[PDB]
Amino acid sequence: NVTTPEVAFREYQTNCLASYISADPDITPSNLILQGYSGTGKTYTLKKYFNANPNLHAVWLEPVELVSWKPLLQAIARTVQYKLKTLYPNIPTTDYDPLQVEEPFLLVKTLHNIFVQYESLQEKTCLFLILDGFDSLQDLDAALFNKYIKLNELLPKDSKINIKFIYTMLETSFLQRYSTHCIPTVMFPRYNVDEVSTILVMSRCGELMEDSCLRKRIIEEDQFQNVAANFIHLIVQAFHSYTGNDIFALNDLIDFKWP
Amino acid sequence: DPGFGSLQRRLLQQLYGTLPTDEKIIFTYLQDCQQEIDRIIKQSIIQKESHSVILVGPRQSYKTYLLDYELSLLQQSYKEQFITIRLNGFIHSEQTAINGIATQLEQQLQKIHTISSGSLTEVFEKILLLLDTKITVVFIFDEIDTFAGPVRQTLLYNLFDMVEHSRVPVCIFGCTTKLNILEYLEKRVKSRFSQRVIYMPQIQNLDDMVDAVRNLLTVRSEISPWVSQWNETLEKELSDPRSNLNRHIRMNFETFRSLPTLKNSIIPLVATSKNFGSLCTAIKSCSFLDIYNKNQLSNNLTGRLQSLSDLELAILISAARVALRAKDGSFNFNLAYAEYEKMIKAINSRTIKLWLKKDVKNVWENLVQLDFFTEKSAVGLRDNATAAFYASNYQFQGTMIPFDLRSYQMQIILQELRRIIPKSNMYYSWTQL
Amino acid sequence: NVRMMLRRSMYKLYSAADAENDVSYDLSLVENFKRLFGKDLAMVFNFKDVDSINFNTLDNFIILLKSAFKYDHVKISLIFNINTNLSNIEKNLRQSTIRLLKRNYHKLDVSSNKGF
Amino acid sequence: VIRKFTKKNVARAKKKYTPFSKRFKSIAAIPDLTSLPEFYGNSRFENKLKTTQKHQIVETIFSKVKKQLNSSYLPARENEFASIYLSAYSAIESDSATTIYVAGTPGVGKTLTVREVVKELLSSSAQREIPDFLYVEINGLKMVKPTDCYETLWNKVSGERLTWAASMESLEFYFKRVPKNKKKTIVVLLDELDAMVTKSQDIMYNFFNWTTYENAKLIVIAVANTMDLPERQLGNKITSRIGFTRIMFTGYTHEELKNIIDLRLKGLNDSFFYVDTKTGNAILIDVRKVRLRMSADAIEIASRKVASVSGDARRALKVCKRAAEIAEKHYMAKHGYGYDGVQTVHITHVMKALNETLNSHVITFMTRLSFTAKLFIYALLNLMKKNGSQEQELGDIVDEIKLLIEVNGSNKFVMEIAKTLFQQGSDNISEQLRIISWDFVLNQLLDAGILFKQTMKNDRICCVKLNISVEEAKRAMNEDETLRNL
Ligand SMILES: Nc1ncnc2c1ncn2[C@@H]1O[C@H](COP(=O)(O)OP(=O)(O)OP(=O)(O)O)[C@@H](O)[C@H]1O
Ligand SMILES: Nc1ncnc2c1ncn2[C@@H]1O[C@H](COP(=O)(O)OP(=O)(O)OP(=O)(O)O)[C@@H](O)[C@H]1O
Ligand SMILES: Nc1ncnc2c1ncn2[C@@H]1O[C@H](COP(=O)(O)OP(=O)(O)OP(=O)(O)O)[C@@H](O)[C@H]1O
Ligand SMILES: [Mg+2]
Ligand SMILES: [Mg+2]
Ligand SMILES: [Mg+2]
Repeated sequence: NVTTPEVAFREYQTNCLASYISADPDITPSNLILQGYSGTGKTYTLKKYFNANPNLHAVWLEPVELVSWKPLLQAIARTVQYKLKTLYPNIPTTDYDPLQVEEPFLLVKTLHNIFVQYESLQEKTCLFLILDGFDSLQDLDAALFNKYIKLNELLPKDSKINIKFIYTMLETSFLQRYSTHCIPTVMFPRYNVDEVSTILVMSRCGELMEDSCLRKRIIEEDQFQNVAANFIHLIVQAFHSYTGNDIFALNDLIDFKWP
Repeated sequence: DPGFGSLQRRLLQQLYGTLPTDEKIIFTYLQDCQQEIDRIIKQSIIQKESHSVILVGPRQSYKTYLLDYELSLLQQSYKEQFITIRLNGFIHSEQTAINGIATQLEQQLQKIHTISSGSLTEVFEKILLLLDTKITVVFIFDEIDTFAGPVRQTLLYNLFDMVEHSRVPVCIFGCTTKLNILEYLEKRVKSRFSQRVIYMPQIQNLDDMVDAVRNLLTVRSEISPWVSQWNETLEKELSDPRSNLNRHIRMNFETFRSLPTLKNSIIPLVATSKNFGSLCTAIKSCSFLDIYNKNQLSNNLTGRLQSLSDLELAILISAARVALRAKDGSFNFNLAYAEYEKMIKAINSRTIKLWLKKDVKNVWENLVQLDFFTEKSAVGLRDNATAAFYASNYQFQGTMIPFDLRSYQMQIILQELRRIIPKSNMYYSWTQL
Repeated sequence: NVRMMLRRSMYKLYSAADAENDVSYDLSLVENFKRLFGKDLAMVFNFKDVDSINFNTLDNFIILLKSAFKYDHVKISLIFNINTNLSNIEKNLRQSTIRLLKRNYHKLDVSSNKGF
Repeated sequence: VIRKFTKKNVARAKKKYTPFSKRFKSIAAIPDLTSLPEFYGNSRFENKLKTTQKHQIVETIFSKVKKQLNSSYLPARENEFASIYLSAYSAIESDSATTIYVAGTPGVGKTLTVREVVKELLSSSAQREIPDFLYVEINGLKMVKPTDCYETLWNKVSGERLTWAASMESLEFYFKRVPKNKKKTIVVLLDELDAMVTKSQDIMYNFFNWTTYENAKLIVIAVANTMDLPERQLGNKITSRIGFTRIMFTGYTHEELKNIIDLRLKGLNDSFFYVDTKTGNAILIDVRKVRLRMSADAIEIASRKVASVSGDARRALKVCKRAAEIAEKHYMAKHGYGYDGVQTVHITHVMKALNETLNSHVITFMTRLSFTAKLFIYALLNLMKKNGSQEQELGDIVDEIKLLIEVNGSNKFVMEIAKTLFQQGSDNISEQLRIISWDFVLNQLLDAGILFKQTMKNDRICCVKLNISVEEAKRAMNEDETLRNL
C-alpha cells in the first residue's frame, strides 16, 4: 500500500523505509532511526520516500537550529499544531501556546490536549515527526534521547492521531549507547568513489552545462554534458585522496575550479 | 491478490503485538510471571487490597507489555473499578511528577463519572487529601530507580504510605533494570515497601526462542486462503534442525538472546515480500537476514575503515604507529605527518605523491570527524543535562592551542589495522613495527 | 558557547524588528520572519576582536548559520574584525568552514598605518 | 515590551503577606482567640473515589489473616508511653511549654505510640482533668518545601493562609506576646524532622526556641531517625538552653514481635469458619466447617529472623502476610476458586516468604545470560586475576576475548561459534573488531548494575569495573559448562 521510489545506491534503505514507514499505525514502529555519517544521503532518501508517498503526513524538524531541549519541545508543539490545522481545516481547535511547554511533561500534556480535539476523524492516522539530526543538538546530554523513546507510552494508545518518531543521527557511538532499546535502525554507509562520481555527475552536470561562463566562452570564440562530466571525473581523479568520499568537499572543489 | 496482502498485514500485526487482547500472544516462558502479575492486579481491582511491587528485568524484557496486557484485560471486564496513573522516570522530575499525578487523576476521574489547580504545595496537599466500594488507583512507575536517588525520596515515601495506611485501594507497579533496587531505597522508604520484587524471566534454552518464534509467526485465524500453507511451511522450517531459520535463532540465542532483536529483522523480511511464493522463498533462505546483519554492522570501525581513501589510510597508519611507540598512546598532527612523510619516502626509495601539510589538515579533520581519533582524556557526551551545562560554560585548553599540537589517541590500534587491512594494500607492510 | 551566541543574536534580531506575543530565541525566528513581519531579512553579523573569541565556538556558530541558507528570504553577511593576519585565522578554522567562506569574501586593510 | 525569557506556567497561591503583629493595634487589643470561629479549627474528596460493585467478593478463609495483618490496623512500648504521657500531661496541666525528642530506626512504633499518647491526652481532656488543646501533625516528608510547615501550623492555629516568612513571624508573635489566658495549648507532632533540617537548621531552632517562651503554651514532639540530630544541627549551648526530653526507641526483640503478631491474630487462630465449597467464601462463626491455624514455630522463626536483622514490626507483619498470601495462592490453585478440614499456614510458607527477602538474584541472572555476556564477564575476571587492578580498560577486555577465542581452537564449541562471533555466520560480512552484540551486552550489564563504566569517549582506554563482587561472578562462570573447563 506504499510506493518505493528509486534512489541510485540506496535501494536497501528505500526498501527498509517502505517496510517501516506506513500510514497504518498498527504496523508502524514508535521510533525509527536512520544512522549515517555526513553526505550519506539520509535526508535525500527520506525526502524521496515522502515525496513518493504524498498521503503520508510528515513534519520536518532540524534540531541543529534549535540548539537546546526546550526550543526543541516548543518547536514540536508548534509544528504539530500548524501541520494539524493546515491538514484538517474543518476541525475547530484551540490554539495552544507552544511557549507554555517548558518541561517534557508539559509537552505530553500539550500533545494530549492537541490530539483530543481530533477524535472526530474516521480512521487512525500517523503523524511522522522527523528529527533530522538529533545528535547535531549542541548541548546533547545522554539522558535526552531516553525521554523521546518513551514519549509514546505517556500518550493515549486508542487516540485517533498517533505520533511516530523518525530520528536521523550521525555518530555510531551515540547510537550504540541505546542498543538495548532494540529500536529499528537503517544504516547509511559511506559511498565509494564510483558512487560519489555517479552522484556528482547526475547532480551537477545539468548545472555545469547551463552555466553562464560556458555559454559566454562558446560565443566569445550532448558534448557540453560530456565536457562537464569529464571535468567531474578529472576533479574526482585529482582530489579523491584529499577529500575522501565527501560529496560536499568535492562539490566545493568543482564550484571553485569550473570557471 | 488481496489474500497475500491480508496475510502480510496479519503477520505484521502479530510481529508488532498490535492484535486485540483476546488474540494477544503470550510466550510460554513468560506465562508464570504473567500469572503472578495477573494475581496482584486481581487482588487490587477486584478484592481492593493495596499492593506495591517492583518488576526487575532488562530492557525489552516485556515488563510494559505484560502490564499493558493485564490492564487491557481488566478494562474489558471491570472498567468502573479502577483508574490508572502512569509516570516515567525520564520524563517526570520530582516537581512535575506531582503535576502529572494530579492531571492524570482529574482526567481518569472524568472518564468514569480541582486537584491540579494551584501551586505545587496546594496540589500536593490536595493529592494527599484524595489518597492518604472504592475505586482502585493503579500506579505504573517506569524507571523507578531515578526517584530512588541520593536525594529526599519524597514521592516514593508518600506512595508506599498510601499503600500501607490509606483507605483508598492503591496498587504500585515500579519498573527498573537495576538488580539491586532494594539498596536504592532509604530505610524509611524500604521499610514502607512491601519487598515484593518480581524478577522477569529470562530465556533459558533454545526451544524457548523456537517456541516464541512459532507463537509470533503462526496465524491462528482463517483470515486468508494462504494461512494453512504458510503455517505448514513455517512448521516444516521450524521442525528442521538444519534449516536457516533455526540457525539464525541459535545465533541470536548465543549472541543477543533477544526476541525483539529477531523481530526487528523478521519484520522487513515479511514486509518486503511481493507475493506468497516470494515470502515462502524468503523464509526458506533467510538471505534477507544476512543482508540485514551486514547493514547493521556497516558503520562500525570495520566498515568505516573500508570507506577510507589511501591518503586517509596512510595518515591513520602513521598515527597508529606513533601511538603504539608512545608511552601513553598520545600523538599529534606533526608527529603523524613526520611518520607519514618518512613512510612515503621509504616506499618511494624502494610512485606515491607526498601531500603537503595544508592538504593533510583536511584529512586529519575528516579522521577526527569519523571518530578514528579522540582528544586526550576527553569525557565526551555527558550523562545528564546539568553536567553538560557545566561543561558548556567551561573553556577547554584543547580549544585554544593550535590544531597541530593537540594530543589525540587511537580508537583503533595498529594490530587491529593489520587484522583488517588486506594483504594487497600498498601500506600493509607498515602495520608492523 | 554557541547557545549564548544564538540567543543573544535572536534577541537582538527580534528587538530590532519590533523597534521599527513572545517568541523562542532560536533560528526558527529566522524562518518565520516573513510570516511575522512581512518583509525579507538581511542579517549583518559583526564579530568584534576575532583573535579573542574561542574558535571552536565561532566555527560551530558559522555552521549553525549555514542552516539559514535554505530560506529564500534570508541573506547573511559576516564581518570579521581581524587584528593579527588572515593566515592566523584560517589555521584555527576547519577546512570545510574555510571552503564555505571562500565563495565570496573581501579583504579590507582598515588600519590607520595603511598609506600613512 | 520584548521579554528576554517567559514564565508561562506560574501558579501562585492566594496567600497574604501581612503577619499577625499587624492584625491588631496593641498587645492588649487582642481578643480571646479561643472564642473565635476561625481560630483552632472551629475533606470533601471521598465521593470522587466512589463506585458500585456488581459481583460479590469471594472472601477466602486466608483473606481474614491477610486483612488483619495490615499496618493500617500498644504491647511492648509501656515505658516510652509512660514517659511521653507524663511529660506532656505535666506540661499541659501546668500551662507550660515543653519539647520531647524521640529517635529511632524505622518501624519500631514511634509514631504509633506518640499518637496513642495524644489520643489518651484528648480523652483525659474530654473528662476535663486537663484543659483543652489543639493537635497539629506536621510531617517533614509530606512537603514540597520545608518552610511549608510554617504555612501549615499557623493555618491550623489562626485559620488564615499566609506565606511562610509571614507565617513564621506570626507564630513568633503568637508564642511570645499573646497572653496565656487568651490562647489555647498546642501539641505539635514534628514527624521526620531530618527532612525539614537538611538545607539549614532554621525550622529546628525555631520550633525548639518557641518552647522556651513563658507565654507559648506549646508542646513539641519531634521524631527522628538519628539521636545526634539536635547535637549536630544545633550546638551544645543551644541544646543545653532548651533542655528537651530525650527518648530512644530500640528495635523489638523476637518475643515482642511474636506477641505483636499473635495479638494481630488473637481472634482468628484456632477458630471455625463456614466455607462455601463451590466458591470459597468464608464466614466467621453445601457448607463445610473449616478450622484455621498458624503454627507457633512459624511466627517464632519469622520474629527471630526479623529481630536479628532489623527488629521492626513492619517486616514481621509483612512476612506473615506474604506467607498467608502464598498459602492462599496454593489453596486457590488447588481448589480452582475465583476472585469474585484444617487450613494452616505452615513453617515452609514462612521459609519461602523469608527466602524471597534473603536470597539475591545476581547469580541467577548471570547464569542465564548469553555466551557473549558470560564471555565478557569471564574475560573481566581473567584480567583482574592477572593484573589485579579491579578496573580494566575495555580494549584489554577486547584483546582478552580475542585471545580466549584464538587459544581454544581445538574446542568443539569455540570452533562452532567463532564464525557467529566474528561474522554473524555470514561470508559477506567482514571479520569484525568487536564480537557480535558487544555493545548490546555492555549496555545490558551496565543497565543491570553488574558493571560500572567511567565516562570517557575513547572506547578503548575507558575503564569498567564489576559493581557486585568477585565471588558471585566466580560462582556464575563456574556454573557454565563451557567456561569452567577452559
Ligand atoms: N543517492 C543519491 N542520488 C542522488 N543524489 C544524491 C544521492 N545521495 C546524495 N545525493 C546528493 O548529495 C547531497 C547530500 O546528501 P544528503 O544531504 O541527503 O546527506 P545526509 O547524509 O543527510 O547529510 P548530513 O549528515 O550532512 O545531513 C544531496 O542533497 C544530493 O544532492
Ligand atoms: N503496549 C504494547 N503493545 C504491543 N507491544 C508492546 C507493548 N509494549 C511493549 N511492546 C513490545 O514488547 C516488547 C518488549 O518491550 P517492553 O517495552 O515491553 O519491555 P520493558 O522491559 O518494559 O522495557 P524497558 O525496561 O526498556 O522499559 C517490545 O518488542 C515492544 O515493542
Ligand atoms: N508496638 C506495636 N504494636 C503493634 N503494632 C505495632 C507496634 N509497633 C509498630 N507496629 C506496627 O508497625 C507500624 C510501624 O509503626 P510506626 O509507624 O509507629 O513506626 P515508626 O517508628 O514511626 O517508623 P518510621 O521511622 O518508618 O516512620 C505501625 O503502623 C503498626 O502497624
Ligand atoms: Mg541531511
Ligand atoms: Mg517499559
Ligand atoms: Mg513514623
